[PDB]
Amino acid sequence: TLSAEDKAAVERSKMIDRNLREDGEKAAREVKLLLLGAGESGKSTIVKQMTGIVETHFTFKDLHFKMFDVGAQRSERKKWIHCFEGVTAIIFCVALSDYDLVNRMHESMKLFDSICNNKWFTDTSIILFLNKKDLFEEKIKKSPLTICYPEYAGSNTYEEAAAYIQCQFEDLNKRKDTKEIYTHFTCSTDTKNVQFVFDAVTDVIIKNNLKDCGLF
Amino acid sequence: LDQLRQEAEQLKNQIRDARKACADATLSQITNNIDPVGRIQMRTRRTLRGHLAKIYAMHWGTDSRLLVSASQDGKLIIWDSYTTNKVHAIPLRSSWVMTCAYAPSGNYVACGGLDNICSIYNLKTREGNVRVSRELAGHTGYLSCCRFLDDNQIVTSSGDTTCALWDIETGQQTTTFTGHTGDVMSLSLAPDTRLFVSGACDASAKLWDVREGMCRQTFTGHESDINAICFFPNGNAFATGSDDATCRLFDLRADQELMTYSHDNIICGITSVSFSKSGRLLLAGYDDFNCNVWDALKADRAGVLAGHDNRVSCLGVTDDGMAVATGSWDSFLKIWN
Amino acid sequence: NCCVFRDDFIAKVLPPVLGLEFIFGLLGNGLALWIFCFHLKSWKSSRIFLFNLAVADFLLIICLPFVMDYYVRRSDWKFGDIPCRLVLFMFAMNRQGSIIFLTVVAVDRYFRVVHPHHALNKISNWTAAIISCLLWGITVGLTVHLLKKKLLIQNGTANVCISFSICHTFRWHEAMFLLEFFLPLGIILFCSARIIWSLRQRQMDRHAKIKRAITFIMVVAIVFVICFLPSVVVRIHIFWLLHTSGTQNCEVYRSVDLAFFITLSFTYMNSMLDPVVYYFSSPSF
Amino acid sequence: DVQLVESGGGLVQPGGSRKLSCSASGFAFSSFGMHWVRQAPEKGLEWVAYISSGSGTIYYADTVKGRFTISRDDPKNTLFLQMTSLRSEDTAMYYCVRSIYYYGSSPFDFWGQGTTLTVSSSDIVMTQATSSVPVTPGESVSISCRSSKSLLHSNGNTYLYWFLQRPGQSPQLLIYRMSNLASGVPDRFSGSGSGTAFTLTISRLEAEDVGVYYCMQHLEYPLTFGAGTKLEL
Amino acid sequence: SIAQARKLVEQLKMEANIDRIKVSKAAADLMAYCEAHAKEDPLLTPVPASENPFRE
Ligand SMILES: O=C(O)c1cc(N(Cc2ccsc2)Cc2ccsc2)n[nH]1
Repeated sequence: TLSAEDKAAVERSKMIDRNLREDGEKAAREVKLLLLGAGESGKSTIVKQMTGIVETHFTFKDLHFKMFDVGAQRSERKKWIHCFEGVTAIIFCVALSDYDLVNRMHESMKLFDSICNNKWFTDTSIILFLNKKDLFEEKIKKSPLTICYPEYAGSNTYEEAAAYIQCQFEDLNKRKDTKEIYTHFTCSTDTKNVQFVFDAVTDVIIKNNLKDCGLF
Repeated sequence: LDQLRQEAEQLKNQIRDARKACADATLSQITNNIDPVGRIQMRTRRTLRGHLAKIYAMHWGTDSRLLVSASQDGKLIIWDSYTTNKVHAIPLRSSWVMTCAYAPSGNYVACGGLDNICSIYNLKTREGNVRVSRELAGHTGYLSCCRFLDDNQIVTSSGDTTCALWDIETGQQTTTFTGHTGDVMSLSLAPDTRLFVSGACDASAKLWDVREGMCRQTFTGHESDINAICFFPNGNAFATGSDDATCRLFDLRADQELMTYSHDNIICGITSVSFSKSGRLLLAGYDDFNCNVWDALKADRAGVLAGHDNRVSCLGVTDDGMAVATGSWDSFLKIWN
Repeated sequence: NCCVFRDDFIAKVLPPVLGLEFIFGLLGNGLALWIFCFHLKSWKSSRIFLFNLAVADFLLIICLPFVMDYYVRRSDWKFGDIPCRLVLFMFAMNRQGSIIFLTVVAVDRYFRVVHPHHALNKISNWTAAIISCLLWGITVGLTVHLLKKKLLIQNGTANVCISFSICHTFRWHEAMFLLEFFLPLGIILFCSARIIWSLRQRQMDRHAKIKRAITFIMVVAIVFVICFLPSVVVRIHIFWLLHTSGTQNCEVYRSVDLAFFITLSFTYMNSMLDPVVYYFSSPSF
Repeated sequence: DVQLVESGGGLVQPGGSRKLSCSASGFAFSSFGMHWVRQAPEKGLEWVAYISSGSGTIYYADTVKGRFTISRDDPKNTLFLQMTSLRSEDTAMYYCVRSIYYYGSSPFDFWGQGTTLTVSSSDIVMTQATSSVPVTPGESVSISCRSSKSLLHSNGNTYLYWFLQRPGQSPQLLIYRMSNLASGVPDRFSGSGSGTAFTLTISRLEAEDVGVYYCMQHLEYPLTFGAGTKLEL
Repeated sequence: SIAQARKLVEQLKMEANIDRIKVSKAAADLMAYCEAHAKEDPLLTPVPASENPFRE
């Protein structure tokens, strides 16, 4: 009960539907990461290891990672954050060498608190990177950590980096029953900074698959 | 200096006094004998499938048959509403799209988003495909809305506290309207394409004139951001929707507020508003997955378009007022009637 | 020639447990089907397979009340050829479908936890429906054999409907279901072992959710191996007795035949057990 | 630029076989359905075959059913027509037409150049009463075309196309669906009429208008052309 | 700074010298427009299903 032109139009629509479905299937097999930081906190180095939005694609063990960087957005953060609701992980870059300059560590802690407890990111794991390890050790050799953490009481050695810095950043997630935080120290050249992301993403994907299965 | 402290305050006081002295009555008092519209029942007449992610905007064609929809999956689709067929599916360069528009003549379409660039696509080509006609750049923030004045001009607003009127052929910024203090979240064009209003996260709306490029009136009264705005078909009033769960009707000529549409049971923020062809209904899409229909002249709810499983992100009414299209975050567009 | 006799011990014991299992399975499967059809607005491959298991397990109760007619005259059946022909076929088809879908679910979990990036973990509902239909056809073909021609014994009841009797033969019944208990058991045990070893090796079991998942994974296998096991051993005993060892004497075979059905009794315990093991007791609804 | 160039024509003996190729350059060949249209030596046009986009639909005329084959190769942008068991009535000049079907589209925009083939030794009946019309420049003319069955579908559309063929040239689209004006055509041409009776009017006639005008239907797929009216002087 | 304050005061002075009308007149105009086009609003007054493009 349709004219020839109508049937041709329906055929074209079906072809377009097939193309859309194929593209969606191809795009649903990729890992998406959102990169956040406090500024010049080693973001460029992490990008090197692997206007507005900046997208970086890379491949590891037959997996395609797309990393989105939003450093160039000076506008309000609560009006476009909900766009990144489906991301599978939030890489967070912090510098252990900023505990002396100016206070900056307090700003990083505030940003981490704001992001980690956001309404949308209530189920997305966070991969935390601590940078400038060597410089942090060199500075803590002379300056004490009490300048930034007056309540701290411990010896002034790099062995206390995992204490009162990692613990402080891991103590801000007030919803510990739904999301997990992975922390990994890094430096200028490690070669394992991409393996850690792979392990974290594999754990997140296993959890998602199990939840979808209903086991859950 | 003392000038900014005192002259501005006294001018604001004078504005308040002038506005108060010119309020003889209220719209509710005048429209007391008007018979209520009565219950309004609308049923989903079409449902459009094909998007695989959240839908962030849509626009009706001038002929009230074709529409365009944009989603975060990186596709910009053009639907034929009557039969639900798909006419075009443009793959965007950047998948972070937060707006879309349809040219009045039906040749071009436009889109933009977090990339701070407005892309203009041409549909009527001799090669049979759709290719990027132009890319407009010069905004230092995300672009949140764009409307077509005609085939050769376009106005855009971004999260930079500024609006810009372009010139598609040359690609430069013909004019720049500034004066806000926060992200500009939406704008609407007057019926005669001579004035246009914009609402900002500053919790205020402003009325610019395209020709002279200068602010002419500022309307306040909200208590939070403004996420939508639309003109009254008459061209002498516009309705704004904010994040404090309340719509408002402002009048240009009286330079004041007329009525506020709110309810105790509603606490969520509005995402889009629109009028009906005769201007006797005001449709507003809320964040609780619903979409209410207010009696514009009495502020009495007259119906509910409850058919969505997630936020209602975009809302539109055809040119001839025969259908209402709502697009939600569940990747679905529904055409009621 | 074979015996297929009727004992007085069966009547006092079995009908109670068959009736109780029928009621429990009927109510549980009805609730599960209602939940899946009403509140399961989202459908995925795992959900499709679970729904297929629920349908297959429910299907037994269209005829479970009917076999209950044997209560009155011990070995009694007041129905014609086809009326009893359909019952046995339906029972066998549903029982085989239960095992097939259990194994499919176990393999799906194994692929979802051990190879998390494999493309098979993301398949459109269309492919799941096609696979479900193919498996349904496979079980139907496996369980279709002379539905009506030969299922009657005659003696005190014109139709003493007996399939797994002590009667020497290599026909479909009494012979093939042993593989249906063994091979699926092997697949399920291997899948569960690999799932529970990989999960523990990478130390993701800290969360209580993973502990519950492991507990339920082991449960499923335990339930399978406790329900469908005993009948297989009784059948193996029957096979050994067939070869010499007082052959052609039903007197000894009386107790073995008794064992056969008082053990088949458990075979339908799945109808009420699975309801909670899979559809409920999980953080999905 | 958009162009179609075709080859594979020449002398042939009855009962033989031949192949015709049509190569397209300048447009997205993968999104266009393709028609093969015949034109006898000194007679009107005639539809010979149609192949859809994606090769999901193929249609043949009743006169060449099972005898001709039509295929397309997107990767190299080519269209093939294989002819077997030719007869003396197959001598013609074959064309290669494009058409894209979607709401508001325009079928039959571009026509090929034509390959001449020589062989040695229920349908709607569109009518065109007039055959010759002497006209002087500066005046206005009208051409009338009639159909055997109403061409107004339930959609409200009326499928009726008007083509013009100048001497020694391939036909070019003038009007589609009896109202719309094909892109690039001067505004002088217009079309009107109800179902079963259609007319085309030209207001001011210039030297570059003498030719042959054909009216075609598009309701039932055995497409039929009119006899054709020619303008002289 | 000084430039910002000067711009703000100039804008306010420009905007505070526009003619205004009583709210009652504007309300009457809006009501009259809404009433005049009552018959041309399909959503407000349902149209018969015979002439409804989206019917079914
Ligand atoms: O599921 C089978 O294959 C089957 C069922 C039966 N019966 C019932 C039964 C016995 C132990 S548990 C269930 C006997 C019967 C059934 C219908 S008439 C007579 N035998 N084999």
